[PDB]
Amino acid sequence: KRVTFGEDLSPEVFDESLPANTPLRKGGTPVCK
Amino acid sequence: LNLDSIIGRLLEVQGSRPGKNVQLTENEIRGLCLKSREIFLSQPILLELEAPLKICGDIHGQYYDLLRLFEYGGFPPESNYLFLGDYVDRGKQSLETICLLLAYKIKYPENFFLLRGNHECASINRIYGFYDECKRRYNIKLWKTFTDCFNCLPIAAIVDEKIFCCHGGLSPDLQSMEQIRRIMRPTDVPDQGLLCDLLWSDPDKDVQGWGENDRGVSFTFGAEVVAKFLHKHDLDLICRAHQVVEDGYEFFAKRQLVTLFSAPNYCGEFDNAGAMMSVDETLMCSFQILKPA
Repeated sequence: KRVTFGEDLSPEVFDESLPANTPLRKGGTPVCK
Repeated sequence: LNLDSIIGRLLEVQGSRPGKNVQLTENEIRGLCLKSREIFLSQPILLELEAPLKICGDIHGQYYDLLRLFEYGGFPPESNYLFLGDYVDRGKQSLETICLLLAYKIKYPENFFLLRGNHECASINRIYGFYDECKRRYNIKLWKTFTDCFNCLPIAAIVDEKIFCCHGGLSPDLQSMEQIRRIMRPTDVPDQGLLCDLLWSDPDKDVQGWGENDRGVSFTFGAEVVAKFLHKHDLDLICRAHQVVEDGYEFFAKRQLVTLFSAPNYCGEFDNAGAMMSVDETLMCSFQILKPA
């Protein structure tokens, strides 16, 4: 059981003036290899 | 202790205009400290955690960014969480930050974990904001209550016997994990020793072995030190925080060490993004980044 690294994920973009539950762009979610 | 009422009020500002405070009562916060302190002491000082899990770096009182991190990674108990310390100081809302994390710790004691950072120390948070925030919004007595709670925080964690987690880094005094387990709680952070290094030491590319740290506290360590440590304890990765990085995360010594920082636009003096390491059941580590516009 060794440590590996997944693919790069699109970052969740947010605005500081906007509510925490309403990001500008939803970020990527880790998926299977 | 009405934990659900506390969490509810803390999460209530999720869709509100950012910046507004959540003012809990003195007794509610004191209750959070007392119960969490009990759980911290009942659980090992060296945690043995299992994947899947999400690991976060410094938060530093940036409460609304913490909500954004949960908005991205999933609010508990949807996901497991391990924080590497530094929840207070520098930010404008250290109280809201630590209260939610302590509430989640009490609410989900087996799926939510908090490590001790160097800012979870009375001598440190006295200076960099937390004391002033307590004196302003509550009282000095409550600050001492937080101190008594911080002194019982676990120091390190190991994920599936492969990922070693701490706030700072390695120590020249660390030959066996037993030395960490032998550390008695409650305790303050000393100016020197194993406990000091685990919360203060940093990796350094230009250092062969161990060197002096420019902070004036603890040490620096090179890539060879990391490699020897992993091989000796059959580990694959060191996961730490303690240092602000532009992309929110940064590898060291050929992906044998990673630094996590989860506070984007760090106290209005940086344009850095925040990041978070997601570890699945196969110990495959992904990096979820919270990036400012």
